[PDB]
Amino acid sequence: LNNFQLTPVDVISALKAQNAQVAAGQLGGTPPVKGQQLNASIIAQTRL
Amino acid sequence: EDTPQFKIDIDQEKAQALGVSISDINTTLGAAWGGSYVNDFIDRGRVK
Amino acid sequence: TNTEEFGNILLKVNQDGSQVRLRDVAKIELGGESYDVVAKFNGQPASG
Repeated sequence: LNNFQLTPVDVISALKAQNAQVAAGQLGGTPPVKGQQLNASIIAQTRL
Repeated sequence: EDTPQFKIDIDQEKAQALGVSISDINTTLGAAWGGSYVNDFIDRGRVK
Repeated sequence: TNTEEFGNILLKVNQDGSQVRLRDVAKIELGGESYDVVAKFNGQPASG
């Protein structure tokens, strides 16, 4: 950690940023456009 | 019954022109004139 | 309180002095928290 000028704070920040479950809404979610035919969830970042 | 009150309203245009954050203004006003509870301390074995 | 007050929120000030407000980059209106459930009574609009 000292060799690369890092600390446990950097490790915690990286773990929290890169290991997370993110909610991202949907495709064609309500209120939808007139004549919308597609509805699907969006899958964003997921836990390692 | 209703009583007089001092109405101080911030100006968004002027605050932004001078580069003053509304959060800073509100925190300054509140902490100065109403008081803020920041944290605790331990005196004689009691959290105060 | 109103939608007119919300549409007057100042986001940033352009270099040429023109101001950008919420109504300039959005469309503010009173609407349901969720547009998911939609009830009808004998074919009429309803809620319950």
